[PDB]
Amino acid sequence: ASGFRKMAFPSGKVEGCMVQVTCGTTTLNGLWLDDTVYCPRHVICTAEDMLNPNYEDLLIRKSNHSFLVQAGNVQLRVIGHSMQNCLLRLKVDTSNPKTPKYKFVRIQPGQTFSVLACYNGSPSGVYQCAMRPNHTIKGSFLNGSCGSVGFNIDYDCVSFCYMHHMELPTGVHAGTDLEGKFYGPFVDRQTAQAAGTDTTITLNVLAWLYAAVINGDRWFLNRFTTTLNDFNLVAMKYNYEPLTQDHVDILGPLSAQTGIAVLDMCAALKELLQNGMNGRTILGSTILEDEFTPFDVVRQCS
Amino acid sequence: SGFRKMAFPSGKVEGCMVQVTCGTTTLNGLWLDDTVYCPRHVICTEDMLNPNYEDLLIRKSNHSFLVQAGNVQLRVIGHSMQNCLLRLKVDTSNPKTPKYKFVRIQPGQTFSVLACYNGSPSGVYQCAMRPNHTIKGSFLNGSCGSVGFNIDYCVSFCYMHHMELPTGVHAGTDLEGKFYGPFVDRQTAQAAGTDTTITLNVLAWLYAAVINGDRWFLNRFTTTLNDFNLVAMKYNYEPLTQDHVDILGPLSAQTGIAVLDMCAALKELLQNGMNGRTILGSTILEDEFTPFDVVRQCS
Ligand SMILES: C[C@@H](NC(=O)[C@H](Cc1ccccc1)NC(=O)OCc1ccccc1)C(=O)CCO
Ligand SMILES: C[C@@H](NC(=O)[C@H](Cc1ccccc1)NC(=O)OCc1ccccc1)C(=O)CCO
Repeated sequence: ASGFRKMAFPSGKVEGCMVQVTCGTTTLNGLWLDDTVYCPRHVICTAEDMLNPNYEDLLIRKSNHSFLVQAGNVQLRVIGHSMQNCLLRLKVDTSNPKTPKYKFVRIQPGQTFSVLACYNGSPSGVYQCAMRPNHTIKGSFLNGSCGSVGFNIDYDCVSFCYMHHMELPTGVHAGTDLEGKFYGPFVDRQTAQAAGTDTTITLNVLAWLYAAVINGDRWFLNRFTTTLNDFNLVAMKYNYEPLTQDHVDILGPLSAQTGIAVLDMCAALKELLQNGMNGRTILGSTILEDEFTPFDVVRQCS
Repeated sequence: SGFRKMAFPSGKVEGCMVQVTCGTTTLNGLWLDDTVYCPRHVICTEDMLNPNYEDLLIRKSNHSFLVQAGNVQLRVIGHSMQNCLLRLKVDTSNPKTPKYKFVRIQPGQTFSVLACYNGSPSGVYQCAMRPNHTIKGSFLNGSCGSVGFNIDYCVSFCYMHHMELPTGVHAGTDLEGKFYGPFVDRQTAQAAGTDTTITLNVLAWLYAAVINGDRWFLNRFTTTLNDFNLVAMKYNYEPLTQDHVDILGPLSAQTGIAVLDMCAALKELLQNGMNGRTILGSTILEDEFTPFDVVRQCS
């Protein structure tokens, strides 16, 4: 066993759910599960509308015939519509036989998921990312990628956690869950909203340092330990998220796999933050990586 | 602003992965039409010190191979060896067979790997064939037979995984069963040679940066190819050839920045570092995006 990669879930179960939704001159992606298509509600909006849209008002002026849904080049007739928070739910007259076992999950900041980038209902690529502490994603989404989704897979069950809606002024991305509720304080209208202060996901950096040790990188270890409190006093000065006992407990399995006490790994991290990596690498990286969860590491190394 | 290395969507390949078990050895196979392709060392144990594969395969019958496609057993009705692969004929043509071709990839080129265990896909990631004919993968026990691929409109299979080398990098074959590099499927002293940075791809990534609006590193100067190679080779970069300069033609056209002018920018970056700044959000020069990747993503 060797190597460590930013790995995404295989995307096939999600590929079979992607469709195109068109309303007026706006086209974006939808998610087709059973007899329902989910997509961002701003598909119904004019540029003037975006604006200061009242979505109940804009929606009541649609019918079913206002929505063109296509799987490939085959139209799916819309037989009903409704809004749920910032999503539209379109009922179509055919069921998708490729619908996987699935659920809708609202993820927490710091958690990771795979994104299937799509344009015009066609999968383009797949990548793994993390939900930042500030509820943005550092994604890769070009014009027309709205409605692309984020997901995890436990065996044969797909947990959908993200649907893409917008790009913020800093070039980061924002998004709803599959109940249409935004992650973070963002709204689907044209206003001067901005990504909040972000932090490094400490739990994930510690996970990745465990990954390095599993992979044979130990140069950053030392003979010291720390208390949680003393660690946080240091880490917080470097814009790291405060580390809690729950996070310490989460790292349990990896500490037992490697035989390095969590607080001894925290001591290593403290040293790296204070002294840097002059100019060495960990798992080939020159920076401390924070987009692998403890669970991610356990999965990839076990 | 917002660049990610992406893998191809893996669904077309997932539909082709099966489990192949021969005795106590299980690995993955690729089921296309009525043939399953897998590493020939599925028939091996100790054998791996000096395997006479012909002889070992003499003592197997079709019945020796258990192939499992999800919950279904595919009856093996024929078997043969082709270079370092077994080809098992099965009684069922894969209903999920995509349009496909087998290609042999060149050093520096990229592909997506679908990591599989027990015939079940577990993850997908993008990687490059290193100049030393290895890949820097992530593979656990049981991953043998996992495949690498690109998709164009058509799935081009380019890699099948066979082994881990002493430094933790990975070696495998094309889909005709010929190894990339000098490696052999037996237990030797074999080791990866020294590797270099993939200059062509670093240049590609700098063009990507420019296309995306990150252009602080550009200057008003140029270099000859030879003078660039004198400098770059000191930093363990692959020598740049006139063929590589041509491959960057479309990106150079698109941006209006001559290749040798971009080489002048890279030379300054190598000789002076980034002085704090980042390129495409990175603090290092990325070498696993090809010119074709850049074009594909930025369209
Ligand atoms: C349907 C399309 N939606 C947009 O363009 C959204 C609509 C919107 C949502 C919420 C608040 C304001 C505006 N606009 C939006 O994200 O505006 C900024 C932007 C920056 C960079 C690239 C593209 C766009 C897409 O497919 C966007 C994908 O980039
Ligand atoms: C069936 C399995 N194959 C192996 O273990 C192959 C068999 C082999 C192929 C070619 C030459 C010699 C030996 N062995 C192999 O890769 O040995 C090197 C190694 C393995 C594990 C940890 C460290 C080093 C796999 O699933 C390979 C994936 O790990």
